Order: sequence, then structure tokens, then C-alpha cells
Amino acid sequence: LHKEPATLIKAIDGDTMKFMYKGQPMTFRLLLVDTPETKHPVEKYGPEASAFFKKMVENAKKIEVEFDKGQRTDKYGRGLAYIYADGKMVNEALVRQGLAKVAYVYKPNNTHEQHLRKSEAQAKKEKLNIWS
Ligand SMILES: Cc1cn([C@H]2C[C@H](OP(=O)(O)O)[C@@H](COP(=O)(O)O)O2)c(=O)[nH]c1=O
Ligand SMILES: [Ca+2]
Repeated sequence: LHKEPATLIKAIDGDTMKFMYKGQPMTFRLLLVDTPETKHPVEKYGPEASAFFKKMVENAKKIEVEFDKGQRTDKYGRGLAYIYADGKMVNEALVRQGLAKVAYVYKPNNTHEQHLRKSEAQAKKEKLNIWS
């Protein structure tokens, strides 16, 4: 896997964002996680997850996207990646706070699954947010 740059245009919710990627605006969706819903007809921790994601990506010097080994987009045309803000994976950061659950684990895009599950298990043991 490799990391590629991208530019933040807008944070949408806990797990979806608009990026300028190779000079074209594109929606991206975090791999392997689900933040609580705030759009579709509001789940507990949805606004909290959304705020955490927004703050982490808005404050970054450098944003990178890392595709996994399979599909790079989902059926809605969203890019599927691990997103890094100054080298810190946002997917893991949300899970580690109990603001997302490991979810949507679709092979072959499961490279960081165990890493994320370990963070989830720590958030759960610490009784954080969704696990509280
Ligand atoms: C994270 C992810 C979501 N999806 C799809 C599954 C869900 O489709 P359906 O909407 O048809 O259920 C939706 C979950 O995204 P959201 O959590 O943004 O709604 O996006 C993928 O196909 N691949 C992925 O890797
Ligand atoms: Ca979601």
C-alpha cells in the first residue's frame, strides 16, 4: 500500500469528506469503520464523531489517502481509503475514541482490519463513548 496526497475541501460527517484528489473534487469514505449516522432519515455519538473527524482533518498540515488492495471506490462513487492527518490514521483515531465501530469489512480491502479491531477492543475496555 502507499500514501498519496489529497487536499481537504470539506468534512461531511464522521466518516465521509470531500477532497481534491489529483485535481478533481471527489467524495471519500473511510475504510473499515462506521461513525453514527447524522444525515439519513441522528444516532448517539454521530455529532461527536462528526466533530472529531472535522477537527482532525481541518487542523492537519498534510492529508494523505491510502487505498487498500481492492476496489478504490464504492457503488456511490466515493473513494475508499485510509486517511492520514499528519501521519495519524483518522480511521484508527475515531475507533480508538469509541466514536466509530469496525464495520463494512469487505475483502480484499481489509489490510488494517486487525489494527483497527485492536483499537476498538481498547476503546471498549476503556468504556469510551459508544462503549460507555
Ligand atoms: C465503508 C464502505 C461502505 N460501503 C457502502 C456500504 C453501505 O451501502 P448501503 O448504503 O447500500 O447500505 C454504505 C455505508 O456507508 P455510510 O455508512 O456512509 O452510509 O456504503 C461500501 O460499499 N464499501 C465500503 O468500504
Ligand atoms: Ca456512517
